[PDB]
Amino acid sequence: DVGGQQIFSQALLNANRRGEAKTALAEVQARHQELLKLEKSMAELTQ
Amino acid sequence: IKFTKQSSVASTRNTLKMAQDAERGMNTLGMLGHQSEQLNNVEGNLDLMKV
Repeated sequence: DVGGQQIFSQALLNANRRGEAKTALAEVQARHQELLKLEKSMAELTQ
Repeated sequence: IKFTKQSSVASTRNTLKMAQDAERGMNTLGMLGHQSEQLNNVEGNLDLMKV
């Protein structure tokens, strides 16, 4: 035969992407602790 | 992760609210300026009484 075959295609993500808890967005934990510290200090200052 | 970010948003909102509340210190400066003008008057009356 000839020109008797078509083809589909699939896709893989990036390795650098890896997980979802990869800091800069997941380290919002540590940052939240910073923000809570900020909030406590501001509460005192406003008082 | 989403929950922590939401908590961070709420925290920064409250911090901003309180900071604005703190700023509304200016009423204290206004009052201190008023009391300063009064004390300037007290000083003038005292000087006159010395004479």
